[PDB]
Amino acid sequence: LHLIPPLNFSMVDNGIFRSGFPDSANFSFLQTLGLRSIIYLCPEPYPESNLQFLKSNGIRLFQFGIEGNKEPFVNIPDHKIRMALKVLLDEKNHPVLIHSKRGKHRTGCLVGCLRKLQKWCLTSIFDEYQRFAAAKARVSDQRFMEIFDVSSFSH
Ligand SMILES: O=[P-]([O-])[O-]
Repeated sequence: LHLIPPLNFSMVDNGIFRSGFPDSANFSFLQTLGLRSIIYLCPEPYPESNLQFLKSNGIRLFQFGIEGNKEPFVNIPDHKIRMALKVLLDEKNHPVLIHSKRGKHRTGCLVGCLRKLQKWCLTSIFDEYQRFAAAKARVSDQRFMEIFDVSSFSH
């Protein structure tokens, strides 16, 4: 028993995964997914370890750096989530891993906005968000999803 999925790893949909920050102990597991892309939601530069992994596996890195904030001073930037959604919705980029640091807040908001585009009721989106965020669930993340306007992605 030798494969180690990254922190808070899950399959979201066909070709879409979510996690926290992968380390070298997770690389043999991530190889089994045949990733084409990573959507990385933190502003910090990617470590050399991770860069060598992407190069060796032909994985494209999309970075939309969202600053970590604490409640009640959270300000999730709409523009970054929408740039990440544009990448996520293009099947040419699949399989894709979405990750942040913990895979709960930034990752949770992006997945919740995908669920809204997939026409899930808000209570079902919030339930999935809360399952990953657990004791760190933020009302501000769920409020962001509540008011997210799908109009410009509806097509
Ligand atoms: O690192 P994250 O849970 O936004």
